[PDB]
Amino acid sequence: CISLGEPSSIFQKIFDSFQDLNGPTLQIKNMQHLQKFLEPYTTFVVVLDEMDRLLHAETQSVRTILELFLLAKLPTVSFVLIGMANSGLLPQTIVFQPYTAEQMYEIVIQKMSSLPTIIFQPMAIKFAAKKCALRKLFDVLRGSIEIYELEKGLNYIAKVFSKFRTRIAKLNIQQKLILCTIIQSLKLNSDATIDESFDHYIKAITKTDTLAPLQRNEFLEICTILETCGLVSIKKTKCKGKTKRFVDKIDVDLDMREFYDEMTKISILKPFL
Amino acid sequence: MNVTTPEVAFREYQTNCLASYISADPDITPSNLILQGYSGTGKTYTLKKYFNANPNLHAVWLEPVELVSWKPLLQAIARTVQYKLKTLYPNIPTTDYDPLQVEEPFLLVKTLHNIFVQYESLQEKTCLFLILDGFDSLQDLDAALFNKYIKLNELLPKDSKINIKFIYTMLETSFLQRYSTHCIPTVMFPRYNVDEVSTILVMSRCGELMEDSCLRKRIIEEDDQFQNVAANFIHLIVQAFHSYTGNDIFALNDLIDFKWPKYVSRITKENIFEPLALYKSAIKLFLSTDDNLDLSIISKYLLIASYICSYLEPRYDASIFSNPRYLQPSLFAIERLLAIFQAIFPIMKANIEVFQNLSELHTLKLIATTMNKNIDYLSPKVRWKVNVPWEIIKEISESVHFNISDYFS
Amino acid sequence: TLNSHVITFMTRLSFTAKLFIYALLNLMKKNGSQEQELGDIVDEIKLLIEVNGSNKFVMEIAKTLFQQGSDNISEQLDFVLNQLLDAGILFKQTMKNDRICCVKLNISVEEAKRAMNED
Amino acid sequence: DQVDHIIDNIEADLKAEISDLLYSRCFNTIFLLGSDSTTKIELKDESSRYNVLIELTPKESPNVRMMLRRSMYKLYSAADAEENDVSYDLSLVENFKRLFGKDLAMVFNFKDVDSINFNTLDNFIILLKSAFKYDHVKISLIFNINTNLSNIEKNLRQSTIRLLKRNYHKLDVSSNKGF
Amino acid sequence: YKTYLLDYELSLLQQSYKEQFITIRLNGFIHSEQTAINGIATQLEQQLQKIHTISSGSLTEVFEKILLLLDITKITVVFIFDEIDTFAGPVRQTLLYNLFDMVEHSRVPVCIFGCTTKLNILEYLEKRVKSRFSQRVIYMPQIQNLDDMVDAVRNLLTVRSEISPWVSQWNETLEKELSDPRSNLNRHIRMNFETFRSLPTLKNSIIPLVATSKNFGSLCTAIKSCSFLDIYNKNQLSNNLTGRLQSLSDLELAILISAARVALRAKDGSFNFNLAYAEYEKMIKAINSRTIKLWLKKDVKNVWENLVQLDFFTEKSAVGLRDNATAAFYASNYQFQGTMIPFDLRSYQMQIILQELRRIIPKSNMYYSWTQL
Amino acid sequence: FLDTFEGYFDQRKIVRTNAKSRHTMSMAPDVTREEFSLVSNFFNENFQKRPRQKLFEIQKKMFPQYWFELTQGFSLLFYGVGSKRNFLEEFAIDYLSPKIAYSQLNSIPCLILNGYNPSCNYRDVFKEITDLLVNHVILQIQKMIDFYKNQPLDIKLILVVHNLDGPSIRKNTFQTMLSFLSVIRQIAIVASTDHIYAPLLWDNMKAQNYNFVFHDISNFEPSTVESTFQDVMKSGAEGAKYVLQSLTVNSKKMYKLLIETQMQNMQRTGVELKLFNHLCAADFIASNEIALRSMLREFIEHKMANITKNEIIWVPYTYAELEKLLKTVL
Ligand SMILES: Nc1ncnc2c1ncn2[C@@H]1O[C@H](COP(=O)(O)OP(=O)(O)OP(=O)(O)O)[C@@H](O)[C@H]1O
Ligand SMILES: [Mg+2]
Ligand SMILES: [Mg+2]
Repeated sequence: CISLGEPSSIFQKIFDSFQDLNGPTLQIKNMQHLQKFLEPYTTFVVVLDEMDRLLHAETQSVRTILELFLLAKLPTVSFVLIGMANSGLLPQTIVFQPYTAEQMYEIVIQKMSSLPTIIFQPMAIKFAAKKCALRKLFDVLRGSIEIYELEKGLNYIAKVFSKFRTRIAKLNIQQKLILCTIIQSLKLNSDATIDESFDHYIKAITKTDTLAPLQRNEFLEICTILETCGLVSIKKTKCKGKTKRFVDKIDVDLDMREFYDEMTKISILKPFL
Repeated sequence: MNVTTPEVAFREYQTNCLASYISADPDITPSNLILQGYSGTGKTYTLKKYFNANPNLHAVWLEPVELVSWKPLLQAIARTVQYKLKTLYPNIPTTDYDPLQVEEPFLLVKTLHNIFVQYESLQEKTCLFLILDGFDSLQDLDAALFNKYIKLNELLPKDSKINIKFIYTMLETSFLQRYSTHCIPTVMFPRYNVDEVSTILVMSRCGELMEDSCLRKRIIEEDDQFQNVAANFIHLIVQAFHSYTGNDIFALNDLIDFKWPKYVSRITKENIFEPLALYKSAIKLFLSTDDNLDLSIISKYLLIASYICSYLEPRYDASIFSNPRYLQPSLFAIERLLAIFQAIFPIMKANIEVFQNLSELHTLKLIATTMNKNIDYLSPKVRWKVNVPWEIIKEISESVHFNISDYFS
Repeated sequence: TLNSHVITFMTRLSFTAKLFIYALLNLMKKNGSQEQELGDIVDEIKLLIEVNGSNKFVMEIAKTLFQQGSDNISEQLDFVLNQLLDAGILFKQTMKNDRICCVKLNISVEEAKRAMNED
Repeated sequence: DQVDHIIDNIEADLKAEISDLLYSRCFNTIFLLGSDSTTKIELKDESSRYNVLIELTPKESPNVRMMLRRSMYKLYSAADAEENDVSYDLSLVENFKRLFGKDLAMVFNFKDVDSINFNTLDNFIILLKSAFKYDHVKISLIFNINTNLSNIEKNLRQSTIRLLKRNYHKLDVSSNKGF
Repeated sequence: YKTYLLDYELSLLQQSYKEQFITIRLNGFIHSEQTAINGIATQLEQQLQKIHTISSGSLTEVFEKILLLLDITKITVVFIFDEIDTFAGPVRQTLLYNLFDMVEHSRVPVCIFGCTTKLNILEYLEKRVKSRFSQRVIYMPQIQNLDDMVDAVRNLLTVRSEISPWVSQWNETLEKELSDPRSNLNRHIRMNFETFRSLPTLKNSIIPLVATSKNFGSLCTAIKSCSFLDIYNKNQLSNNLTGRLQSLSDLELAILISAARVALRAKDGSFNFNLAYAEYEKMIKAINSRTIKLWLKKDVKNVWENLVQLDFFTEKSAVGLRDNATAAFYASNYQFQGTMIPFDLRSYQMQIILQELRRIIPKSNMYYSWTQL
Repeated sequence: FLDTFEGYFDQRKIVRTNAKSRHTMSMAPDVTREEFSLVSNFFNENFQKRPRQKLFEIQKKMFPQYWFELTQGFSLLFYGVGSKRNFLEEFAIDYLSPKIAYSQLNSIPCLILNGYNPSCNYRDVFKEITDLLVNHVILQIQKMIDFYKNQPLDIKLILVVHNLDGPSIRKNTFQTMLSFLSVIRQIAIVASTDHIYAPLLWDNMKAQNYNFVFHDISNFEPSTVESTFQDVMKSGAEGAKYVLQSLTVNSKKMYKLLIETQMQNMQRTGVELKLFNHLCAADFIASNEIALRSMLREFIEHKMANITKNEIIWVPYTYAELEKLLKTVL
């Protein structure tokens, strides 16, 4: 369904996949043009993958699915419909249970049964099967082979889950001072912008008289480092006061437990936290 | 600067400013020239006489008010330029281009570039004035429309024998102040006073009033004598309608034609030499402006109940039937209207006849709602409100002998 | 690259452009709303002129800002308004009225007061 | 049989009364008080003058641009069916004598004036006022008012009321005009 | 003086190196997002044929041929971009990303000279667009002291060529009035320095002053007394809010005064035709009691509509003129609430308060006593 | 007062705040979709089936009277209490079509219009009229009014519009399209109104062109056809069970601790932000502290744990049906 151009033209693709190329090619518009073709005929089996994308992004949205369901419900014809969605004439719903630790371990030995020698350990596949609970398990086992072949077991399965507090230690001492003032302005003012956060950072470092201040033009350079790493989210919203205009607001997405533990180990900053 | 400056009445400074910018040499001619001025200021009169006395200047007239949208404006520029250049030099074989292919502002530069390349066989540089009489009078007007025309000469090649010249005639003032930082030589046009308005109408209407068919047929039933008669009627009209019209030329020209046949028939053999007796005989033509030139019983009572529900709170309705008129009316419900309508009706259930008169009340735009196009009467969220003034609703209640002024006292 | 040309830009403006910035900052210290209308800036400019009108040193600028040194020109009530809008310093909402139109500042408030004190 | 003869007689006297006031530098405004826009107006066939009856509906008139484009399509189609593609704007009215050789007499019939927007109708009258400098084009507007003459005056500008008042006449023809 | 300096540099190089570079000009207001692709290919086929197709096909095939061309010596492709702030949209900068890629990675010498008005043009670019830029922002200088404007005017009116016998006499008259600070030319320069401080703005009055002179005697007289300069300043301020009040009659002034008292005493300043007629009717009966013809309600409708067109009564909560052409089309299809309601119930706003009307009205008028409240 | 205008101003008094009730849908018993249809179809075919069938036989005698009005140009418009779908299909086909075809000597085609469906456009309805009779839609009907006037009076097409009060028919674009077709003496118009504001749609200009004839036939029909077009059952009791079934084993343990903690005192405000992290210290389920955002953004998408920081969270769901959810997840 996703490999099409329009959701309403799904009846024409079925005609091209069933009718021979030597015969005349007819045009199908909707249900009235597709039901008459399956009247003289032969079991037509179709596999509509990802039927959730057939909706028009409630009355006009559920139109292609409701039309295809009515085509495979009336008698006098022979048309079955088997769809695979993603999580008195109703279809039989079957919920696919996810693979667990014991289910993912059997598929590994079954898929690699054609290989003569198995270089994998029985204790390494058991860890990757429970930590991933099928596409995620394939990327873990494939990453362990590329890592082992680039440097030249039980520890091979643990290196794939660790190579793919850390974002704070990768920054400088100057970037940590501005970051400490960003979360401080969001606590006593809730919604704050980039212009209001720059004024709170300047007045906070003047009472301590440590480090030289920075201009407003270079203030966005430090916030860009936190956005690329994944610590400060800058969006575009509006205001709530009398001057409800479009302005750039600043926000965060880190935990307060890890923030009050990394900067306290240097024992050089206290009022800035 | 070799040009002839015409003599315009009460436009000595405006005529001298046009000769300092508009010239036959592009080296001493600006690329932009705005002629700001309100209605009745003489913007078109001072421009037609300036181009008629000088036949060496080639100007192209264009009316943006006749194109509505901005899309036909780009097509009318390339169509009038090619047509003007065709009759100007018929001994030059050029290629005719389709003016309908100009749908984008970028396409106008490519169309104008394909025409100026075949006109390089001339000797001296010939200007091309594109007068845009009424630029701000366009319908779909925006703040980014004027910015695309003031930079058209930059994209044009400098080594061209024909250079375009844009002339804008604005009307309002705030539209001109939005582009004051571009440094454009604007020629303002102030409104005339009580001494210049009457003098203009005299030198423009005396040639058609004394030779009319009505005045020539009155002297035979009952040229210096007819001039003072027509001049006295123009002066008497302006002095009697100076407050009703103000200083507009169109507002005073319509009142002259509306009272000219009524003033000629009131002239006899004695009122030709005595202007004192002529003014007293036609006193009904100067004291007023003479302006300009069956409802059902259920329909009359429905507008009365709708005026109460739209100008009174529904929380105190259980104490009367059981200045807010100076503001906008409020919206009510259908069931709230039928309750008051049934109480004020003289000695009736709500049948199809009541809903028939209510549906027709909305067709004549007598009652407003919440939706204009494609309205749903069965929707429970769409409310109804009145749409008639107080003076209209007063004469309706007086015909049915209903006291409508006591409900708001 | 790290320098800011916004500070030195307001210090080289004319007296009419510098008066509009000084009048906008004074209205923010009285109400504190960050949204002054266009009608309040005009009333605040005339209020600062009539402070010392009896002195001969202040009346020399009133004849130019309101009459341009001419007796025929009446007392006036657009060049410096649209200049700061295209420079990314001043903002103006889309309104057809010239009295209730709110005016907001795009640049910072700390760097704007330093240019007024340098004159 | 007698009712059908009366209905056919209503449109007979209505077509004669309208034509008597339509042909016997201003607009020929004719107010039809009490008309539901259900009468077929038939114009005469005078020599050396082509008459075109343009009917405008409130549904087919969403804006000003669509009002002039629809009026020019019926004019070029009626003139070509009697006896080269041109634009649908005011240029066709000016170049009407150079492309046909006969005079122009446009008769606009505004169907349902109470159901149309007054902000769009006001701009259409001013746009058609520039066709008076052609010395061969005459425009006659016909309005089918269904309410009162006082309600259609407050919704127009001062430049529209004074312009149409140069040659405006009343023609009340309701369903029970005088019983 | 942004485009003037760029045009002088292109003309200086064309007088010696006219076969080594081309001229590719671009605009931000005329060229849009889709029209900017066709504008580059159009200006390339006309410049290559002049030194010694590209713009053929659809829009996709045009952009494909441009990247295959830009990305004994070469030919410098000088790019002149005007109003670059319009192309620096915060949604996507496709043209700004491809233009900057033709400088670092590409071997063809491409000189891009952007011209914008925003002072903070570095923040308008994206993270990847600003990375390919050399951060070369040359700010244009302004007029600082007063001597900078005097030398600019002197250099614009001095004839350094022997083309007229009156050249030697004109240079002595211009130098005499400029060197003396008590002259009339130095007064107009100092007045424009503290009010406008713009050279093209002051040049709008010197051009008609010289063209209006009939002979050499009239040119030296107008340049010494500056009589024509005072007339030009009065015309520029004749159609504003002050000059429009003097062109009104007695009824047009009484309506604006009575309507100003209603919005002043109100809370939000809302008023209509019914509220303005009540104040005007109470003023006529109060003056005659201590003969002004009282006009009926059917005659003030023409005066009310005349003041709206003269920019005096603005609609309440009305946008007016839109910015771009996108918002102008959506506003025309939507019917506002002010068009359905009658004219006597339309909420309007005053463009001038009563405090400003008392200053632009002399004491000789009889309507001065009703402007204090 | 209850009746007349006095009853309107008396039943709309200013109710006090303390006098109002706070009863919601929590105390009401919850029902599913399978049991909702089994009981509805049983009560519509057995409860008062004899009085409904006896009343329908009485209105069946009015069949020749309804045909006598359509032959004179009077359009029919039925109304009353209940739906008239079974009364129109049984008369305009099993009586109107055989009588017309046997009085003007195949049967007469009848175009059934579904006015209850909101997807009833005005371009698809007119396409079937032209193909069976042989704004461009309004201009096409005006050309057929004067053309059919000279034609003899012979009914050729029957228009059986069902439900003249839906959202599609109440539009002004579709109303005028059907009134112009009702003026034709060769087309029969049979409509049926259900809303109480039916005469408010048509005015004086529309009533003369429609020529409708009212006929009250209150049969008290439950309306089973038009009831399947709206959301009658209308935060998801059965929908929340399918979400936890598709999740992993560790994902179900995170929601089990939140329900037991919230349903412990329904007067506990809920589970605080740091309170959920304390449950992980006694049961190894999550990883650390920064991994809380990975599971909080997924539960809020399925509408199961609303936030309400005064971080105290609270889902708008009572404990009447929440106790049964613990047995399924166990
Ligand atoms: N100074 C004048 N002397 C004589 N007649 C004048 C003068 N000024 C204007 N008129 C006359 O006024 C008439 C109407 O004015 P006109 O419409 O030309 O003015 P405008 O300011 O250009 O108009 P608009 O604002 O509508 O474009 C013209 O026909 C012209 O003859
Ligand atoms: Mg004009
Ligand atoms: Mg420039």
